[PDB]
Amino acid sequence: GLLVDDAIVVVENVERVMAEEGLPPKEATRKSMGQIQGALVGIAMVLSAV
Amino acid sequence: DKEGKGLIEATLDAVRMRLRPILMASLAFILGVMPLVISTGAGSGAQNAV
Amino acid sequence: FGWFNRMFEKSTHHYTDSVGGILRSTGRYLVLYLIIVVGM
Repeated sequence: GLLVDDAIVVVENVERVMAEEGLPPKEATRKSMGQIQGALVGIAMVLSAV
Repeated sequence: DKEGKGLIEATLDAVRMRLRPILMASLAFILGVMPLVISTGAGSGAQNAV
Repeated sequence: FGWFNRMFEKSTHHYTDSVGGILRSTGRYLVLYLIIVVGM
């Protein structure tokens, strides 16, 4: 599970900025990982931290 | 911090657009573990424990 | 169609404004959480 679920967030966040913001291309993806920057790296450390 | 404020009224807009992930990633996890809980009572009882 | 309609109404009020409801009070969950912590 876990690993799929982290792949889910990045897949969905593009599918959510396409619906909300109204932008269709790579530039729509781009800024998603702007909020999911430490939500990938920092959470990995605490995932490992248990 | 990096966006435009909100003590109570920003927690909402946070919890207003991502319950899709936190439900479907949580739902695919439930069903992905469903073959472990039962479905098999011959292979291993360790699948039940996990 | 509207299969998506079935949880968009659950997102608003039945969730988002319901979330407003619990922190509109807060205090009631100071000991209810402690009932879960000591309960577990």
